[PDB]
Amino acid sequence: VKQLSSNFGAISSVLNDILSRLDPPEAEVQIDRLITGRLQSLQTYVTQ
Amino acid sequence: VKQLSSNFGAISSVLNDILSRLDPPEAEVQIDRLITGRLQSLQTYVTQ
Amino acid sequence: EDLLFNKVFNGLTVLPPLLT
Amino acid sequence: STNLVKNKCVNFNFNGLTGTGVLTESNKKFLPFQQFGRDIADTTDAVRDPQTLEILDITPCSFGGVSVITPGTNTSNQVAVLYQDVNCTEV
Amino acid sequence: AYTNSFTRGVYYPDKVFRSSVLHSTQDLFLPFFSNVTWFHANPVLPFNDGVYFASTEK
Amino acid sequence: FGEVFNATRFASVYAWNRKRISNCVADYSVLYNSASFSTFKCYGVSPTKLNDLCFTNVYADSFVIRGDEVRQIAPGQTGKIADYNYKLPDDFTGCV
Ligand SMILES: *[C@@H]1O[C@H](CO)[C@@H](O)[C@H](O)[C@H]1NC(C)=O
Ligand SMILES: *[C@@H]1O[C@H](CO)[C@@H](O)[C@H](O)[C@H]1NC(C)=O
Ligand SMILES: *[C@@H]1O[C@H](CO)[C@@H](O)[C@H](O)[C@H]1NC(C)=O
Ligand SMILES: *[C@@H]1O[C@H](CO)[C@@H](O)[C@H](O)[C@H]1NC(C)=O
Repeated sequence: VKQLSSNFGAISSVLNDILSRLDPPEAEVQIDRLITGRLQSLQTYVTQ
Repeated sequence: VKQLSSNFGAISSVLNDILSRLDPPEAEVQIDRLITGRLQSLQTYVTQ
Repeated sequence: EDLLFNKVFNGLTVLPPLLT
Repeated sequence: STNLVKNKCVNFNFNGLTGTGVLTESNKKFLPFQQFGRDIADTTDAVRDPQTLEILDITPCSFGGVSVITPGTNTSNQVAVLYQDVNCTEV
Repeated sequence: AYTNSFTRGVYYPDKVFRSSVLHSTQDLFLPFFSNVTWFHANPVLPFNDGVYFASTEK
Repeated sequence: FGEVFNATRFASVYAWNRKRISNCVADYSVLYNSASFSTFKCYGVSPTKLNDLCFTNVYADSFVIRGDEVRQIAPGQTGKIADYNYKLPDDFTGCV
């Protein structure tokens, strides 16, 4: 649950505020870092 | 330990070399490439 | 028990076992 | 360039070899053309300094973990502290 | 004439000291058991990538 | 916004000034499409987003620079003017 509040190197931790600030041309950049970090979080949970 | 000397797609493997021939806005992008690789390697060690 | 004991840096440390 | 101090954690730099640690005198013997040594896992563990022509051992500067021994806060507030694999002089 | 090297043309590829170990390198070497020209006594040769060169006399 | 963009005398780079601006309604429509601004660009926030994004506090700065040097007012580069007079933190979230 708590890893849902890391930026993983983006501008915001909330995707509603990632889509509020950096949009599609640049959301393909900021949303992708959130996707990358959250996927890894979930995979660590499932392996353990 | 032998993974502390791979680039993972960076200009070198030493932080004192990215902090010496790059300005702070350009060294972030190169430090993150090392951080991601080293985190991956440490977490593989901990799973096995 | 002797024949048996004769036959067989950067953020990394080794902790000793509790029983010697 | 500058002088060289031994037996203290320093930031050294020999010709471009850059690191930090404590430098002592050694019992190795390089070959006249060899300028520094490294061990298995390829870490630098010796060096030659370019003015004395003497080789020096490099040892990382002490580090470790800190653990606190508590008899339970419901019994006391006293604690003890362990500095893991550190000699007592360096605390 | 041509002759056969056996284990010849190994050089220290860096300034690094190493104690009792087995170290692996990638570099430009003269392969073992190679086909080395023989000259007696001479002509213009190529270079193309480094050169081994031995010689014998008093 | 109307007066800062139409103030008659702008300060020089080294003496740039801050218009403390808060507690108001910001309307970027005309400011966006005034059809006169040779260089509108910014970061952190999309150019079409600010129109409704509410903000905590906003600061406005102004100066006058040489022409070609304009690019140096942006995060992460150098130039005699961006070196000694004005540079922007790399976590910048405004518009230029
Ligand atoms: C912990 O403290 C409570 C409150 O004083 C006490 O009731 C309890 O017995 C204590 N637990 C022990 C002594 O193990
Ligand atoms: C700790 O340092 C002292 C002081 O030199 C030394 O005599 C001793 O051998 C070291 N190690 C231990 C385990 O005491
Ligand atoms: C070396 O190559 C030449 C090329 O014709 C060949 O004639 C000769 O037999 C070779 N020598 C050896 C030792 O293989
Ligand atoms: C600034 O001056 C121009 C030129 O007359 C005018 O059209 C504009 O409304 C004024 N105010 C603003 C906020 O641009």
